[PDB]
Amino acid sequence: PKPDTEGRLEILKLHLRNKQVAPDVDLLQLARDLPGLVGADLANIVNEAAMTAVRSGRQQLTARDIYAGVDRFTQGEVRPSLPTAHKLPVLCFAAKEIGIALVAGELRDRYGRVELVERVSIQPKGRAYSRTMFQRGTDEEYQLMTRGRLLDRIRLALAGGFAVRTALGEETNFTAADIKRATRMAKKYVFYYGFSEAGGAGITTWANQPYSGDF
Amino acid sequence: DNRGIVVLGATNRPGAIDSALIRPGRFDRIIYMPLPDALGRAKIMQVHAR
Amino acid sequence: AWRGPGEVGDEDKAVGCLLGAAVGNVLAAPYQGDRHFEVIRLRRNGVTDFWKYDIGAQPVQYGQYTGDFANLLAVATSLSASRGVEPAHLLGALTRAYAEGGSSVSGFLPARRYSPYDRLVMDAVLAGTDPLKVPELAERYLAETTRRHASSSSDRPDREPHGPSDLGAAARAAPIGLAYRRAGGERLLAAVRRSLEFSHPTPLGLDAAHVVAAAAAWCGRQQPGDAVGATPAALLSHLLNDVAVTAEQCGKLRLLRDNLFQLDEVTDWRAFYAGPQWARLTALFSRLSFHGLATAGSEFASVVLLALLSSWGRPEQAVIVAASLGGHAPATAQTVGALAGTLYGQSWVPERWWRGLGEGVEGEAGREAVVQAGRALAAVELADGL
Repeated sequence: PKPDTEGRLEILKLHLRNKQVAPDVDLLQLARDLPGLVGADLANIVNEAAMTAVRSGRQQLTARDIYAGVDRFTQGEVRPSLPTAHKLPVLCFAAKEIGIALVAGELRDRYGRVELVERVSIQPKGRAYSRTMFQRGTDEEYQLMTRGRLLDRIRLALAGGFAVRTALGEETNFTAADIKRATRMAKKYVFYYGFSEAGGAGITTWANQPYSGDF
Repeated sequence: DNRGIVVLGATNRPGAIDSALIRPGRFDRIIYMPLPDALGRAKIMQVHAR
Repeated sequence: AWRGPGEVGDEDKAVGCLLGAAVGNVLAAPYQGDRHFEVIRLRRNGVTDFWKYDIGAQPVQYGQYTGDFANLLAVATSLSASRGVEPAHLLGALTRAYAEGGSSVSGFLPARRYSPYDRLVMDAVLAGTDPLKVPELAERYLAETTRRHASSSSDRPDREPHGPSDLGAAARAAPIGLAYRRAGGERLLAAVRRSLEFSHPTPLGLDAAHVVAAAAAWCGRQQPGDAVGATPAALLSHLLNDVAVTAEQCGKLRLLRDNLFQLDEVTDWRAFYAGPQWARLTALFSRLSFHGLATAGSEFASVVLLALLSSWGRPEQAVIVAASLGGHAPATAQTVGALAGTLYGQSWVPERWWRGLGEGVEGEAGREAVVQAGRALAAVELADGL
């Protein structure tokens, strides 16, 4: 049984029982945003947060050192940054994350199903060039997929590629991964969950139920 | 007798490493050797060249 | 096609000459090095307002001009002080407008964007090297860049031919041309050769600056009235017959003369950028410049004259076209605005550009200092050389 929520809070308080913590670091949000992790990784995260605060030449204020400590073990290592030569990569791997965060905020308006954006990085830290972190909502909001939630997820998928297209005035290959995710989500929307209007009530004659991970 | 002992555990995987050895007093030092860029490649050629 | 004020006073002409270069350099600042097809898709509504979100190497702040207009302003102020061209005071004003802050890492990290050859020349003349031995330190790379071009034919800016045949000679020659407007042509040529004695001593750069300055002089002389003086064909014929001596400059100006349709008045820039007129303009611009980059002096002067004369009678359209042409956009738009200001006084500059110039980081005092430099350029007297 891996610790979670209250157990993760207890582990973080135990590993921060001798270190000064700024009030801006939400311990509950940090515990909910790090699911499946154990003490044998949260100890390293608190360790690297402390060392980053020490190397920063100040005390453990602000949430940026905590987020860097989380990132050092969730998205391991730090790659070199995007080059300042030419305006293409700095524009693409900022426009996609800006558009995702903007669409997330706009869908947080009106509907409210989309969770808030924690941070956007665009500094390559392992196997990726840019990120958008979402403030993982409480559980029991993820134990059930709603039609509006799936529509918002499809929109958030398409957001990065269409934001790159809107910034550049040009279609790129950044829409390929977003299209690959959104088509799978739309097939789950139409066939399996039956949220569409196919046939007049949304019940298709065929649906691809997912298989287990044991295969 | 670890006076001067040193182990370089070459790791071709950043995000898969034992949770017990990444504590202080152990394998907690990390070095990302990057691929060289234009300058670096050039210098390598000049070094081999001479 | 004649603007409006058919008679323009010299004060208005010179303040417009300074302010057109100002608004062109501010408007086209974030589009340096970009190509025209990238620019017309980045700004789908047209380059009609100052951009606030430059994200490049040295992000230009809102309302801020670059080192090209800094050099033009320094040239205008030094010429107004000296009542002519004196290279020592010219370099003093150029260095005073260059060492305005930065980080001595010692390349000094200039506050505004500068051409590589311009930065090298200013660093050399600030490093004790005398401002007449151009190849002593100006052939750093350059000749080695030509030796390195032996296995690559890139259009990358790092391989652009920056040197004594650059466009910085012709980008700042418009104040010289407007001052030497009524003092004849030969004295203007001597003044230009005095002005480029420390940076651009090549005949190509000399001819580029000569064409630009002579055009500025001519524009100052004629007034926006009847088509007897208001004729781009007459300007091209005068430049070809009196100023154009070199072969490539001559050929580019005849290639302009043969072509050069007149652009219609444009309202929807999104519809214009997808139109046959913009297609023909880009085809002629690609014939007059290599891959959208007119680094050579002849190509740069031909591109400036194309952007000025293809939209004759609409200087705002000329400045917007030169900004949207990309490549060396801030210098090209600065030269086009300077020529359009030597033609028409301070009445065609829109209130949006006026407010953007005033509300920027180089605003209020900077805008009125540009106006005062124009006033001094109008008020300076030379008596055919002084």
